Amino acid sequence: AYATVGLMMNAAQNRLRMVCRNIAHNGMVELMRGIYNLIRENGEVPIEV
Amino acid sequence: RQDAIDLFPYHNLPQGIDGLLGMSEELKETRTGVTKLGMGINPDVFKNDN
Repeated sequence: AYATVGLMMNAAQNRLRMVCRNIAHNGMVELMRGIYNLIRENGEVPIEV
Repeated sequence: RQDAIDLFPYHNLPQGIDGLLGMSEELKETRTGVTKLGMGINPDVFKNDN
């Protein structure tokens, strides 16, 4: 995304970019999937059409 | 006297510790593709290094 100059090829930045990608796929997506089911299974919901 | 107290003669460190600690660093960084400062790959370059 910054191939202009900020080419990101630092093993330090990538051994960090790994940890956030873990938090995304082990954590955040399973919270969303968690909700979407929980909501999809109870109550009555409106939408401002 | 006046020569009655003097710092005990501790050894120096060795020149070799220094240099070999040196070599090992690079030997990791050539028998494996890891380098503490270098840029990583992407799918694109995995598919086209150009």
